[PDB]
Amino acid sequence: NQHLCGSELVEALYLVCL
Amino acid sequence: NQHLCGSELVEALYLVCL
Amino acid sequence: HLYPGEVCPGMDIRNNLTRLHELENCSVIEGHLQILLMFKTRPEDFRDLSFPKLIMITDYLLLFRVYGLESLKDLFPNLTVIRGSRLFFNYALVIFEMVHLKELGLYNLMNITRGSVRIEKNNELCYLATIDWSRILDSVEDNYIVLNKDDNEECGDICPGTNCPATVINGQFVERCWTHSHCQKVCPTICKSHGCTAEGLCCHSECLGNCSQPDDPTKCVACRNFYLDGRCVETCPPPYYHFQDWRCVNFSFCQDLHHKCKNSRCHQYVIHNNKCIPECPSGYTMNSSNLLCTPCLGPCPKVCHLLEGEKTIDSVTSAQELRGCTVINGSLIINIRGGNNLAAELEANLGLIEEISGYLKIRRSYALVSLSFFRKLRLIRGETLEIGNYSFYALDNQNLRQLWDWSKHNLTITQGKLFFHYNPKLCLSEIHKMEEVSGTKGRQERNDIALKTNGDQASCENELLKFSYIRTSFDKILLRWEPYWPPDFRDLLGFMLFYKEAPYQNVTEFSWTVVDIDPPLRSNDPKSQNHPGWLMRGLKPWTQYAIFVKTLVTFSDERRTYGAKSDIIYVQTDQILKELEESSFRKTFEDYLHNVVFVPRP
Amino acid sequence: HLYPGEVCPGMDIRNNLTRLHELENCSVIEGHLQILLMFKTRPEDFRDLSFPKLIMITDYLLLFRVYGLESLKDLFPNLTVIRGSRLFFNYALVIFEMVHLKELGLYNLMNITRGSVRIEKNNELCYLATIDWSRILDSVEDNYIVLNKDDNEECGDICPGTNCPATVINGQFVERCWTHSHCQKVCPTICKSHGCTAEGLCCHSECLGNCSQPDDPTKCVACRNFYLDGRCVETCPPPYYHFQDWRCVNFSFCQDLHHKCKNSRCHQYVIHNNKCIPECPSGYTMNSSNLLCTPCLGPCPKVCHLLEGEKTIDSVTSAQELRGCTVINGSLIINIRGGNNLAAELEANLGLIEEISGYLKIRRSYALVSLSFFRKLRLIRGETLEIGNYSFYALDNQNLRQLWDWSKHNLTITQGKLFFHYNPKLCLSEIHKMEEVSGTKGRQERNDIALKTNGDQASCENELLKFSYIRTSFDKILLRWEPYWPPDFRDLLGFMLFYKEAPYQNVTEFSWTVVDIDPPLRSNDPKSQNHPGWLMRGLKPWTQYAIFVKTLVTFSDERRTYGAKSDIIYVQTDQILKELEESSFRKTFEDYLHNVVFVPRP
Amino acid sequence: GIVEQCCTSICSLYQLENYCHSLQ
Amino acid sequence: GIVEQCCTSICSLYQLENYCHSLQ
Ligand SMILES: *[C@@H]1O[C@H](CO)[C@@H](O[C@@H]2O[C@H](CO)[C@@H](O)[C@H](O)[C@H]2NC(C)=O)[C@H](O)[C@H]1NC(C)=O
Ligand SMILES: *[C@@H]1O[C@H](CO)[C@@H](O[C@@H]2O[C@H](CO)[C@@H](O)[C@H](O)[C@H]2NC(C)=O)[C@H](O)[C@H]1NC(C)=O
Ligand SMILES: *[C@@H]1O[C@H](CO)[C@@H](O)[C@H](O)[C@H]1NC(C)=O
Ligand SMILES: *[C@@H]1O[C@H](CO)[C@@H](O)[C@H](O)[C@H]1NC(C)=O
Ligand SMILES: *[C@@H]1O[C@H](CO)[C@@H](O)[C@H](O)[C@H]1NC(C)=O
Ligand SMILES: *[C@@H]1O[C@H](CO)[C@@H](O)[C@H](O)[C@H]1NC(C)=O
Ligand SMILES: *[C@@H]1O[C@H](CO)[C@@H](O)[C@H](O)[C@H]1NC(C)=O
Ligand SMILES: *[C@@H]1O[C@H](CO)[C@@H](O)[C@H](O)[C@H]1NC(C)=O
Ligand SMILES: *[C@@H]1O[C@H](CO)[C@@H](O)[C@H](O)[C@H]1NC(C)=O
Ligand SMILES: *[C@@H]1O[C@H](CO)[C@@H](O)[C@H](O)[C@H]1NC(C)=O
Ligand SMILES: *[C@@H]1O[C@H](CO)[C@@H](O)[C@H](O)[C@H]1NC(C)=O
Ligand SMILES: *[C@@H]1O[C@H](CO)[C@@H](O)[C@H](O)[C@H]1NC(C)=O
Ligand SMILES: *[C@@H]1O[C@H](CO)[C@@H](O)[C@H](O)[C@H]1NC(C)=O
Ligand SMILES: *[C@@H]1O[C@H](CO)[C@@H](O)[C@H](O)[C@H]1NC(C)=O
Repeated sequence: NQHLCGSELVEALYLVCL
Repeated sequence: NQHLCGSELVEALYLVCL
Repeated sequence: HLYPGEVCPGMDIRNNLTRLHELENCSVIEGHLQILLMFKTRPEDFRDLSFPKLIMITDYLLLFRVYGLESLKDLFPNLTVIRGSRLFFNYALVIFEMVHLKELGLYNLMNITRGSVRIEKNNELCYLATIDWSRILDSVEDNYIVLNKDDNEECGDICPGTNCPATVINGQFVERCWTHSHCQKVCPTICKSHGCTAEGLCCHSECLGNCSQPDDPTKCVACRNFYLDGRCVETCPPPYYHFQDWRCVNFSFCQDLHHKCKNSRCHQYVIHNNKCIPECPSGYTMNSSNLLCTPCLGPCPKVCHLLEGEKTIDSVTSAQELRGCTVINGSLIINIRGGNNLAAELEANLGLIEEISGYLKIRRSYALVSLSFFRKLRLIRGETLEIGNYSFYALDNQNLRQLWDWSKHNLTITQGKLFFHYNPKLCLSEIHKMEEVSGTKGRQERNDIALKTNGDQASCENELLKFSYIRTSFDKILLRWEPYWPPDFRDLLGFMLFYKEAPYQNVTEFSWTVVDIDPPLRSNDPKSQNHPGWLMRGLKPWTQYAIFVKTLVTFSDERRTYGAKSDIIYVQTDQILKELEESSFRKTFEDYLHNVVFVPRP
Repeated sequence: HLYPGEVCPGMDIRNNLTRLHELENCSVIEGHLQILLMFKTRPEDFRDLSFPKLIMITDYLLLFRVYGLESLKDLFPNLTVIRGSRLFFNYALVIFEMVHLKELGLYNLMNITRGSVRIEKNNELCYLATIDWSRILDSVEDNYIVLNKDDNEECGDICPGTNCPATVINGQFVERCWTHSHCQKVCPTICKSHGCTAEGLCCHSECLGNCSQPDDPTKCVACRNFYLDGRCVETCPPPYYHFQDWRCVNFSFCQDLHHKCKNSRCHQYVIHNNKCIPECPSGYTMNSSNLLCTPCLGPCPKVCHLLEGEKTIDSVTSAQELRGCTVINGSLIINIRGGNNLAAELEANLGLIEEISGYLKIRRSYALVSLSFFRKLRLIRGETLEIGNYSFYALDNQNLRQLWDWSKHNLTITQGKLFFHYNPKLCLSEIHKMEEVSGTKGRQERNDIALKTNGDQASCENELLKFSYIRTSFDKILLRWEPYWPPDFRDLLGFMLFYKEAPYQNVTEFSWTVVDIDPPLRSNDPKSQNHPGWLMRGLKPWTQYAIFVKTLVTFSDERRTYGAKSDIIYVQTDQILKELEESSFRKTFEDYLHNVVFVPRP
Repeated sequence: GIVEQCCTSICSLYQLENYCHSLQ
Repeated sequence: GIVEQCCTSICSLYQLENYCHSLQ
């Protein structure tokens, strides 16, 4: 649990949405 | 008529008071 | 035979490719093309599909985080022009961090009518330093190529030879190349943008980018002006009407659109000035039957009702929705982040609004030079203020120097205060003039407008020191001025003369070697008063000098600090706070002595 | 046989000389001597009169604008010591712009117990650079010789020779001279101030300045300690009581003084601790009969009722009236103008006050290092606030760094707010600690405490970067740290390493050559993360270095800006806002793209 | 405002699953 | 406050004649 932000949101949503 | 101030007050009062 | 296809609405394409090749039958797109995030695609299913029928995109093209996209050479091989009717954060072609894009390969791209390009964060992109960006964009100041592979490693680009003309943009022919197998057609400059059919032949003015025949408005891939029945034409001849900046439609089309949006659910598409405008402009109304916006008696103003009474403006995309309306039913928090002077677009879009029923907040908008954007703003109400009950907020606008021109601009700020603290290049004179003209209804309290940390970047001492005597012969420069004395002569520390070796006639305010001269003697008589001046040492014959003098005085909190600055004249030829503290200490002790010794009659 | 004369009260002498020679019969003055403005006197009526009986002045001596005063050699030929019981704007000897004073000529002056000297604006004064100011004043930091004739022209002083010892004060024997006919007696330093009778003979400890015999407390011109019946004695033996720091009086004297002031009109002169103090101190009361201040049941605090509920403090003269009382029935606007650390005197006088029934305003008090003056302040009420309803005002105290020590100091600010805007060397951590401890009852609104222009002079990033790897062999310095990431990793522009050639072990915070290093890669894994570091070029063997690293980050308004700074460690041997704007623009566009692309379920 | 929700503040698993539409 | 009255503001002849006590 941390502030994802930046290039980390677009590659964190990928894991959550899959 | 002007702002006397400084060294001018101590030598303006002298003339007014005399 | 131009445009052999249908007309595609704006499209979002996420996840997989079936919709991307739903784009087979498409010669023009009326909206935006967004090839958005696709993850399960690899660089082997991008070879069979190709769309050579796409000619132009009306709004913009955005590509964001799609893998396996080796090149756009086959995807968009006939994309000629991208217009700028609607942008995406003042950018008409956005290429974000999508990877695996070795080359751009838009060899058929020739012009972008409005907008810029923001190709960035491409980790494996080459063939980018040779793209034109001089014949495709005519407004190259917002181009933002920063973080591509060309700025991290060396790609060693090659280019089709024997043989494709390089052009000078910095002082040398380098390349004007698109990819390893294609270059870009540059043609004689005698025609700005009219089409060149592989030789020196400028086509008719009614053709944009490319043409195939000699002058023939009916034979070219794209139209600069409106398009009508297979021919590129000027303003639509009757009985045809304008439509979306690029079509000439007939009355039945707008009837059908209005009937569809009036009942099914919408940009009513009314007709005002032979244009099928989505909504009637200010001062006109729609009655019935014939789609016309007749002038309204009892002037009707167009309003832009905000979503929840608050709006932040940061680009032209956000400012474009506030177009055509004169009354804002909310507040504006305009915040232009960046180093570009976004002035023309804001003036064109955000310029007709007259009443702001809220607060005009100005956040950290760098590179904002003036507030002439609201050239028709006459009333800033105060129904919905902010915390602190301010009606005009102004944070650190670093490049803000001049507000509304108070010689020809009105204002009626009502039920609110002002907020001017940390604008470096602004000056207190403009703020006080705004106060006098507007007539603020709040009468802001102390420390609402910062007295001192609000003008310490530009010299606006609002006074002139006329030069009296100048005599320069071979090495000595002699100066004599008219003496200046503030209300308290003890506050004048002296004059700070400036001079710089410059034989050039365009010299501005503050290199600039500084000297200090003591103040003259307070003779209190109509004498010469020593005419302070100075005699600088060091000069060579036959040179020009630039000189201007500023007065150094102590700061006074309960007063606008006095000062003076002579105009920058040109000679033809031939430990900064400790001193202030010491002067203030001298003044303090002298005042204490006078107060103690001098008392009235008991 | 010392003090062959009466005891003179304090005197104001304006206009003419008849009162100046009302001072014939006077061996000691209990007050102040002020030879104030005299205009109708010329340098020929100042020769016949002389006052060789004056030995000491208890408070100070002020001379202001008297003409014809050629010298003080005959006027005060026996003035030995000037005490500092009561000062005149923290100066025990003031000499203002009075003219025609060729020389000082106070050859008999030997010590000033408390205070300083402010000889200034004397247009015709010589023999000033040779006066001692080392054996007369023991507190030489406020001496203010600035604008005398010695700093404008050359006087070419002479001095009695053959022959009067010069002493080293800057590294060379120059002179320690008083005038053309007299020098000052310097005597062996084995005794600090006990008297030397023209040879090497230190008299008894109960003698100040000068003595005429060997050790004999009853034979010397002045007493260091209290004086009793022609003998210089310690604390007054019974039944004698202390009086005004220099006398031993008997009970009848204080009875007579009390009876005179109780009915005629007055500093009641009560007896507390064998001292005939003007008023009983806090916690004691006067009942009747025997003059004694017995302790009071139901603790009685001493209050200092202000003139109109407001007071400005600028020197020790103004702060001395607030002595001995614990409750202030007004407000304090302490404003120390100057470049001196007036701390001990303010602590001694303005230190016992516990309750301020008003506002504690701090104006432009330069050279104020801390607020430990009110070491017993536990309650700042809010009955009488200022404009804006602030209870703690704090203007640009340039040298203010540390407020009340919040580890051992209480506070109960009630009904008021705070005001901390433009204190350069202060830090926001101290202000927030003050907020937590005091528990402000006003809950100040936005922009009451400046977030950013309040700590940009001292590094207080409130974090440490522990060094990990150091390896220095002959020319290369290698650094490895523990990586630091703010909550948003995009705000970190990098680290700004500092290093300076210094083989000396006392190195403080910010010569200091600056380098910039790019931030590491956000691996998001427990890897090395490249341990940013740096490898500086240029080194010679056998030297010491001082290094400390600061983090450069973008400013965030709605947050205390994060940061980090390593401790200053020592190696043993062997275009600043444009980048911020560009980084903020990058962040803004990326945020806009994420907001537009990423939307929830419709 | 996903940047508003997952950067300045803390966003849980459910909210990310809600934003999953933007990838699907 | 004579500095208050004759420096920051403007003081007339009567007020100076009033302050004449300080010299007499
Ligand atoms: C791209 O095409 C346009 C279309 O004519 C060229 O001219 C601009 O047209 C717009 C209106 O669509 C005007 O607002 C501009 O002022 C025009 N610019 C001119 C005349 O210089 C534009 O020049 C073309 N750009 C390039 C790089 O060829
Ligand atoms: C001047 O005389 C005093 C009297 O003893 C000397 O000593 C100072 O005495 C005061 C109390 O009156 C103390 O507060 C100081 O701390 C004393 N200073 C010392 C002991 O150094 C003082 O030294 C004399 N000054 C000179 C220059 O001789
Ligand atoms: C493509 O994505 C859509 C959802 O956008 C999904 O319904 C469809 O099954 C996908 N097709 C393939 C072949 O994965
Ligand atoms: C394109 O048009 C042809 C002919 O009408 C048709 O067979 C084909 O399905 C169309 N494709 C699309 C994507 O509309
Ligand atoms: C211009 O258009 C013609 C006809 O479509 C085409 O053959 C030619 O390659 C184009 N030239 C370019 C894109 O430079
Ligand atoms: C308007 O244009 C459409 C285009 O398909 C056509 O079908 C229609 O007949 C036209 N209407 C008139 C009145 O010409
Ligand atoms: C702001 O204005 C409103 C309406 O006039 C008032 O109710 C409120 O108290 C004001 N607040 C402040 C802080 O002035
Ligand atoms: C003020 O308003 C009038 C309209 O009544 C306008 O014509 C004029 O130019 C404005 N001038 C200023 C200085 O505001
Ligand atoms: C001296 O001054 C006083 C007033 O202070 C005055 O009464 C007296 O006449 C003056 N004496 C002379 C000789 O001027
Ligand atoms: C000084 O004392 C003598 C002798 O008592 C007396 O004659 C003279 O008037 C006194 N002078 C003063 C000024 O008191
Ligand atoms: C010290 O006092 C004696 C006795 O009054 C005097 O003769 C001598 O000149 C004095 N020495 C000085 C003032 O240096
Ligand atoms: C107190 O001292 C004074 C000094 O003149 C003296 O007259 C008086 O008699 C003394 N009182 C006592 C009780 O000794
Ligand atoms: C200050 O406080 C007083 C008393 O609480 C109140 O009457 C007054 O309105 C306040 N003024 C401001 C500006 O807060
Ligand atoms: C707080 O007050 C107590 C008295 O109750 C005192 O002893 C203590 O030292 C104070 N400490 C702080 C941190 O304020």
